[PDB]
Amino acid sequence: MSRLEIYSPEGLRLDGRRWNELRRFESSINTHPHAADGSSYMEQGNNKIITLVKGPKEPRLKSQMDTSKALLNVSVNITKFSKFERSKSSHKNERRVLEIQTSLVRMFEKNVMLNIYPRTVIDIEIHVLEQDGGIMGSLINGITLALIDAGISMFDYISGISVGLYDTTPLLDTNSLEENAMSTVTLGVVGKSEKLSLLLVEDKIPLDRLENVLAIGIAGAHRVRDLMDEELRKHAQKRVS
Amino acid sequence: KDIEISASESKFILEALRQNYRLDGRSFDQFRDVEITFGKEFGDVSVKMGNTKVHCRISCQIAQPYEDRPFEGLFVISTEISPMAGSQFENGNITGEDEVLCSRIIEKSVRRSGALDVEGLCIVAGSKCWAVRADVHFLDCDGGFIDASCIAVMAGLMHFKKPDITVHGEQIIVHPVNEREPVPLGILHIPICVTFSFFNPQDTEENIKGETNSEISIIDATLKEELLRDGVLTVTLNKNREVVQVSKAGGLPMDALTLMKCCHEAYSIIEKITDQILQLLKEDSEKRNKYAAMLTSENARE
Amino acid sequence: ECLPAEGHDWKAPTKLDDPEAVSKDPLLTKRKDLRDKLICSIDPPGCVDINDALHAKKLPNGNWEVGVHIADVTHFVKPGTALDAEGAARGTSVYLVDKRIDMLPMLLGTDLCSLKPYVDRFAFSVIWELDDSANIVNVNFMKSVIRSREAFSYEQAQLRIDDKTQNDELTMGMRALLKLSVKLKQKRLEAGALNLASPEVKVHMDDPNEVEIKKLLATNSLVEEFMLLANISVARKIYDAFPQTAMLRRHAAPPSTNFEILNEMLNTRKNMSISLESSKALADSLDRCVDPEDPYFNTLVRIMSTRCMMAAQYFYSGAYSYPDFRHYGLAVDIYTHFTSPIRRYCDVVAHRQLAGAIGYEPLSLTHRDKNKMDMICRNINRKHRNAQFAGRASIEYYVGQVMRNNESTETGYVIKVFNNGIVVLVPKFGVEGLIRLDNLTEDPNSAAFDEVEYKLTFVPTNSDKPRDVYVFDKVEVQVRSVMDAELLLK
Amino acid sequence: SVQAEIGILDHVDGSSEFVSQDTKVICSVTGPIEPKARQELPTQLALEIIVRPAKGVATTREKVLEDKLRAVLTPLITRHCYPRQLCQITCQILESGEDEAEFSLRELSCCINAAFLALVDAGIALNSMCASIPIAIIKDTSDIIVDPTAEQLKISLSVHTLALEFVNGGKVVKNVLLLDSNGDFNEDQLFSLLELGEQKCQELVTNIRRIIQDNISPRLVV
RNA sequence: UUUAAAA
Repeated sequence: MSRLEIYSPEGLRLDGRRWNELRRFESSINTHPHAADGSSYMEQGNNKIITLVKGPKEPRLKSQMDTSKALLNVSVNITKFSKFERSKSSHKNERRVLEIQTSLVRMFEKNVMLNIYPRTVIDIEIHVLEQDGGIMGSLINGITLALIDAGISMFDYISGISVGLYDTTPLLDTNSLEENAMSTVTLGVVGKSEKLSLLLVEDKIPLDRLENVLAIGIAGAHRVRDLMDEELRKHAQKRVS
Repeated sequence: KDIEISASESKFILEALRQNYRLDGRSFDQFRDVEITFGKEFGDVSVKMGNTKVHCRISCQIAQPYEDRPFEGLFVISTEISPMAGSQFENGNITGEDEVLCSRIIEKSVRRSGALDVEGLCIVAGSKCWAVRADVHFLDCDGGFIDASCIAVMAGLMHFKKPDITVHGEQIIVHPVNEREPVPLGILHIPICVTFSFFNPQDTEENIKGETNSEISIIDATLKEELLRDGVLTVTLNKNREVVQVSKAGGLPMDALTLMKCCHEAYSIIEKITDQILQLLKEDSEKRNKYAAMLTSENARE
Repeated sequence: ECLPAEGHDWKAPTKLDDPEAVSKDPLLTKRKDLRDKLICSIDPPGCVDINDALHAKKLPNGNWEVGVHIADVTHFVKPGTALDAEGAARGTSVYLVDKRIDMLPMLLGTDLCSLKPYVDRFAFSVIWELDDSANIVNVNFMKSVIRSREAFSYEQAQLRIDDKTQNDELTMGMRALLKLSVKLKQKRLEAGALNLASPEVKVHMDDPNEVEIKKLLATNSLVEEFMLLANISVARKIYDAFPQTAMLRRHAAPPSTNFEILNEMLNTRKNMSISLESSKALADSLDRCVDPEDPYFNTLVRIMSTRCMMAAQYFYSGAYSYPDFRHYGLAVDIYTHFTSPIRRYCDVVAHRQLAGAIGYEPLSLTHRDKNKMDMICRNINRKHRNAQFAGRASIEYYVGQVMRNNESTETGYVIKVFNNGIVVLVPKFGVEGLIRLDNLTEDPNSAAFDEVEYKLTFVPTNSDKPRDVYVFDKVEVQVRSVMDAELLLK
Repeated sequence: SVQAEIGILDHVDGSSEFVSQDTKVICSVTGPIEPKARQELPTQLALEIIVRPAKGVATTREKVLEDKLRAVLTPLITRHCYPRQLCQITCQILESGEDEAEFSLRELSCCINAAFLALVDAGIALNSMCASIPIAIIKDTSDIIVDPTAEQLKISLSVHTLALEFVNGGKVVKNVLLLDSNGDFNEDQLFSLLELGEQKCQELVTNIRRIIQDNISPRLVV
């Protein structure tokens, strides 16, 4: 937009929220019962992510097959119309995207019980229809809710939260305008614990401030877990009855 | 086409770690001694820490700036691993997860974190700028790939000198290297990478919902310690107490207290490696400028 | 590689007729052995670049043997070498306050070329033969070897001349150089020369300490007159042998436009006028523009009239006629620079041309080309103004550091008035200061500016009586540290 | 005078580093090892030659550099005694020592020597020995000079990279392995440099033999 | 587009 106030002395951010408030969280389960065994339409703020889980099934070729566990594939596709300005580049084979795809596989191959499904492959297909800051964390929450829909055994929830540091004030769930004005940290908390399966810091942060940012980060991630959990309670109860 | 590890060797190294023993004889928090070998031309740096040997080559050229940032210069880097450092690296596989994660970590440490003065690399806004390229050559692999490569690039940029340019309104004349002395690049901070390897003597189940943290963390693992590694962490700090970048994805889910402890342990390491590069660059400058005391023009009076 | 291989161990040959010395320097035979002359040096304290060296010896016919000796820089800086081109682009040494950009490496400007005492040094000597009235009888130029007996400073040479128990041949030679300088200066003032003042002030370090005004001594005019006489004598000689490409310096006459606004301020507020019919009339008029109450006011007119003076210029004789060689400030038909080759590059070219006139070494073709000489003169002229503006800014910076780090009250004179600002010149610090109207009064809306009387009426801060401030007013200024370094008015 | 070190890498069968003037090339040899499907040869040994420049990626300039180096090492190795096997020979040029865009003769001369040295340390069957030198002619005197510097190439009319093969104590020349030339020359100057290049490579293998003996002998029975 | 002198 223009030159906005990031965090006014009145504690209000550019979009109206406060320092410890999250964007609206509206998740959806089983949105593609005809295209994949797992489905999750993640709508965290303006972000709109479609996550599909095709598997566990036989691999298309017997070349790559682990006879003691499963193969976890993640396909993150950022559409050209993800932002306001239509992307001119290719995005698919981008080096920044391959880092995200790999970071997601490592994150879940330790949490997903690949041993229960030997000699199989689990394909995860992601399509980002719109992004607005904190896209990494929303990618996390989408995969979690999409595997559960597919009936894949997991040890716990994996929550994705994004935290920014503006001067001396942490900010939960940073949007695009906030990421372009401060440092950003995306966390990957496991359940109600403090175990971090992901820790990405891509901008300079003072060491004396990182610990407090992590504490407020994992605290908001637990809040993200409950919103996903309450979505599964409502989906399971209305489905049985 | 991959390294075969015997069950006997795998069990021995894990139990040795449970007794505070490493095959090479270091400690759990001892970084390998780093050695910097400067080549002939500027930007030719060879880094040797342990048996891992890496070589970096710095270059630059005139290129068009980005349309969204016309006041900044470009920074290119590509780390293609050849079978020279080991026959397990298939040549031509530029999309390898190790090569991908290495470039993205150094690119965040140098370019995104503001180590290289990109604004000083601007000649004319939105038309002409410097595109500094960092070619990293992996010579001998023994763990600590992104640790040594980050030391090589940072030692290379501080040792490299760009050609001099005089702006006459809209024209740009690149002065030959023999005509004018090249100008060194501007470096704001010195990002130094320190990796952490994690092991669990238990299992995955006792680690997800287990309060008792029995993890074993070692600083700068070797190749054999890396192949038996469970979780991996990479932090990057500078002497200004600032966290340049952090990359931890997968492996053992660790807690916040141990990750904060890794940074404070890594700061004492990067603080010493920083002063070594500043000292070894000072000694290499006096090697080339032996009679530099007589050629000084700006001299004090009385 | 262009420097001598001996480095700091370079020594002048004790025997100029030595067969081994003349094998490395065949031009040594064309060099005089003036090492028997009692030569001394008088330079400011803390000097490193010793360019000049004077001596005096009474001749048996009632005259004096006065001779200045200049550092033979051209024996080391040869044309066409990388050492020459590196000094030609610098033009002159820039003298700041803490640092000092040198035109030549310190091997030459400090040790080998500098006329250091007690050591044999190469020099380009100019020997005269003055009478009791300081009249030149015959002049001779030659490259020689000298050994400086001493190296006094201005404050040290003054004590040795004023002392009466030190009566030796070297001290008595300094006595003659004092009585001959005042006779050379008197005949110049009668010929139309100018005597302008300048706030020459310096500071001390440990880190700015304090601002101290520099004092003049009788020995300052001693060296000054013989440096002028040397430059004049060498000017006529290099022009007599190279009238097409002689390195000279001129000074055009100040137009009536420059002294227009200055005379209007002196006539409408002080009823004084500076004569412009001749250079002598300008000097004689400044001596009468003195205020009875303020003795410094006479020097203030000399400072403000210095800005009205035209800028001197380096040039080659092949671009002008002889009546255009006039130097307005010195009132001499021709002039050049020769007595400072370590500092200015103009003296480097003058030394090469003077050596060719005597027959020491043939002048290089780079100093016989009008095109090459023209481009050299435009560079050493641009490098001359840059050096002066840099020296004034370095003094202004370190003085400005004393303003914020040392709060005090000093007296200053105004030199210009505006509708919303007053410029004040302080003799204690030797720098000008602007006092804006917002930082001078509380209500700037109730002010009036009279352009015919050069006054600005306002209501001072913490005062209900409006004050009328004119030009050339002796006021007391203050300094504050109001920052979120500011001068006010008392 | 050139410098050379053998056995510098720990994860390859054979390593070497050839330094001449300003050009520095590190080579790595690993074999015999299991080849791939498209690489295995039914009767003889397969070669995987890969050279890399100091700056930038491996463009088509280094592709012809691999094909010429391949023709030098292929007849030098007894390939028939390693059936269905592979040997990786990677050459990494640390410093070019010339102009990469205008010249490429000094790097070929150092890659040949560095590869032969690494083939000796790895213990591969070699029928003979090898030596390569760069040769150019200054347009001023029009005479033949070996190992010309970087400034001597820009004034050269034609460049040459002669690779020879020596037997019987590094004296008898069995065959001329490679003689790559580009520029302006005639038949009179061809044998004028070929005769001069044969005696400059003879003292090279004599210098190579001394180097590869000061390092292999201490590792054996000593 | 600040004279002269030693720096």
